[PDB]
Amino acid sequence: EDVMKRAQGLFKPIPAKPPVMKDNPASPSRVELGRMLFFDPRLSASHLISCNTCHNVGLGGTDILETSIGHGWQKGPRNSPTVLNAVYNIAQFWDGRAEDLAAQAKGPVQASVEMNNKPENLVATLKSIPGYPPLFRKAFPGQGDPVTFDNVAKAIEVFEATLVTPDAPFDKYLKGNRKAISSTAEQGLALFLDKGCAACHSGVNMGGTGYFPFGVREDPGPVVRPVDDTGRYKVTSTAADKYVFRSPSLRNVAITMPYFHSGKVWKLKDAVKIMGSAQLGISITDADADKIVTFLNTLTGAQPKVMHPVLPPNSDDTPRPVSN
Amino acid sequence: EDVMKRAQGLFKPIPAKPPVMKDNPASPSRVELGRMLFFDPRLSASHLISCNTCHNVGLGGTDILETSIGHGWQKGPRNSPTVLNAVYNIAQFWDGRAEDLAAQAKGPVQASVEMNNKPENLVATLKSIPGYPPLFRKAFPGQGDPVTFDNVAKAIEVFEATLVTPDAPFDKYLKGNRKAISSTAEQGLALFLDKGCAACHSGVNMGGTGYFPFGVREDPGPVVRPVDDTGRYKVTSTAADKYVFRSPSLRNVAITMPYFHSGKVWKLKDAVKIMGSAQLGISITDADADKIVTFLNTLTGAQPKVMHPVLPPNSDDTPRPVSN
Ligand code: HEC
Ligand code: HEC
Ligand code: HEC
Ligand code: HEC
Ligand SMILES: [Ca+2]
Ligand SMILES: [Ca+2]
Repeated sequence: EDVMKRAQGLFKPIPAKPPVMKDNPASPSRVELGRMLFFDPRLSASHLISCNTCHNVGLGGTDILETSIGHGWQKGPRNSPTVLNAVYNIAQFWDGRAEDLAAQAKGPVQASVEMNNKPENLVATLKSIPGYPPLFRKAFPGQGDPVTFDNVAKAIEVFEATLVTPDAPFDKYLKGNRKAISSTAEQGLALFLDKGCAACHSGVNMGGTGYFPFGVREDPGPVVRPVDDTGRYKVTSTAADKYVFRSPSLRNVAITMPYFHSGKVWKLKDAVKIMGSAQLGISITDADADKIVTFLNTLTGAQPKVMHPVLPPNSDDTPRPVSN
Repeated sequence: EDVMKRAQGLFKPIPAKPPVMKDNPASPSRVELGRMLFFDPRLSASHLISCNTCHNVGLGGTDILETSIGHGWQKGPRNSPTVLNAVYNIAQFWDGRAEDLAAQAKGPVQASVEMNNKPENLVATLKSIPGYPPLFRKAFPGQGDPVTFDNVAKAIEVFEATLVTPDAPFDKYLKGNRKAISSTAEQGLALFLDKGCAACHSGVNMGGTGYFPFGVREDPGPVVRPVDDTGRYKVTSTAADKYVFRSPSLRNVAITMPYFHSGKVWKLKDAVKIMGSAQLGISITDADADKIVTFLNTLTGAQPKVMHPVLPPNSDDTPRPVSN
């Protein structure tokens, strides 16, 4: 009431309807093409890794590993964040280095430790699969050559735009139903507010809104915060950016373990205590941390129900997989 | 007419309704659990490989690689055959070493170059995921401890039993519609019959019915037939079994390239010519091989439309992934 209203002041429920991307209108055809591409492992050089591998729609849009493993079984430096609701973040990646989903999508396609593919190889492959060119024409009509690395990224973005998780019990709560979360969950909300967590995890996505040092008050240590990953410093070369990362969206945080960009903290409860100490210079008690987790559990929304695409088959001209 | 009737004499259309497994009744709950397990990468030690990785429902129930790659990016000796209709084969694997789908399923789970998992680790993991035990109870009621390696295999088998591809244009043809395949496809059928191919690829599954040398008339060479893979000889130790493999089902063969147990022949047309020479001591002409491919294309059925499961999340007690 006091606390319901305070909450309504800082957060917003996820909308039912996908957001509108600029310079990228959705249409059943464009959305459908992006779904196909999201699950097509032929976007990787090896023909074995899809977006779904590291952002599994079945497992909260993530891979439940410390750090993602891709081409050659190589591990990356970072935990894979969820694609769910990612559309409502202000920029993409832990260091915000991509401005939106379309710019983001080009990254994993070319990264040597993810899909390890090159644009020319991907385009050659897509044009050699006879069912794809017609789908790119329905998706991108009035273009003489619709099969381009840019249109892949565009198709994927409007598909991701549909990957939202409305109707979490907390969104029902924000919409005026007090009974939608438990007493305990409400007390966890009150702790979350009073302790200062919403400074950095607020708005429609409970996070995703800005960049902050990981360690405002204490260094979280060389395991939780690998000294080599200076976050936004590698993007801007600005000293003030060292160890600065985007605050994540806490939506669906209960099912996207492990936690932090390093993926080294498996227990959400430990994540809560580390936030208290590292960001706010406090020791949150065990009881208190438990109440905040209970609150954080009500941020899990309805998971998208995604039909696995039936992908168009190779032709004989399809490029060969590349595994080395 | 002459040829439609000859065909009706040797082949049967895939039934609409999944077959009944013995000692394994289907039920919405058991089927549903097996679907979840099929797409759950936590059946592998690394938490990254599911059945769907190497038998992708989007790509004809296969992985479109020469030979499958699994744990540690290790390649196996064999091409991954389709799970689609596999239920109608007389035994499972290229060498028939598993008698049915339930016995088959235990193989990839433990194989070091596939999922590389052990039964005790898999069971511990499944029991530690709070949403799984209730699902095993709905699937296997009246069992004090339903979460067992055997029940995983059972659930998966009744799910695979639903993964059938009815209504291929050839099945419409066999059902009395002459117009259901093209003139050319009918001439390819007539070549397939006259040349002797149905000796080994007949019945409801166009194959899957028995064991034959790969090289009845000529050695196909050390690339198409790696000299180290003696097929059924490694299962029976019987000399007469050397280089004997099960005939595959040719259903959906146009979308499950590459071909043979070695996965070394990418073009179905080359596969046809190699069958002619290796199995029947003939040189099938280019024109003739083209007509047979056209026929083989009408063996592609309606692909299952499979919802990607929303999998139950880990708890904090869930075993850690193992990547090494
Ligand atoms: C196929 C083209 C895709 C798509 C559409 C996305 N991914 Fe990934 N992803 C991976 C890792 C480790 C990260 C974090 C990297 C970092 O911050 O430096 C990402 C990040 C993303 C995002 C950003 C989401 C956010 O909230 O910041 C998005 C939208 C995204 N991915 C979508 C790991 C991998 C892989 C592992 C090997 C693979 C494959 C992909 N991603 C592929 C794709
Ligand atoms: C108040 C006590 C809280 C609570 C309960 C949480 N936070 Fe934060 N948070 C911030 C940043 C930049 C990050 C990313 C840091 C990194 O990994 O490099 C986080 C991360 C989290 C998580 C993990 C979520 C995940 O997907 O991994 C959680 C559960 C979390 N936070 C909860 C930024 C800030 C702040 C800005 C200065 C403040 C204040 C807080 N967080 C406080 C809290
Ligand atoms: C997850 C538990 C599964 C399930 C249900 C199946 N698979 Fe595989 N599979 C792979 C390879 C290379 C083969 C051929 C191996 C050989 O013959 O020696 C298989 C075989 C099968 C079959 C047999 C089908 C037939 O017609 O003979 C079936 C039913 C089957 N699989 C189902 C490759 C892999 C993997 C690659 C790394 C993974 C993972 C799996 N399989 C996992 C599973
Ligand atoms: C008559 C000319 C044909 C045609 C068109 C095909 N076949 Fe056969 N076939 C047999 C066996 C044991 C195998 C497996 C061999 C191995 O890989 O070790 C095959 C394989 C095929 C394929 C490839 C299908 C695939 O999924 O990889 C194709 C397209 C094919 N055949 C077509 C057994 C026999 C026979 C038994 C002695 C005879 C006769 C034929 N095949 C003849 C033909
Ligand atoms: Ca995570
Ligand atoms: Ca094959």
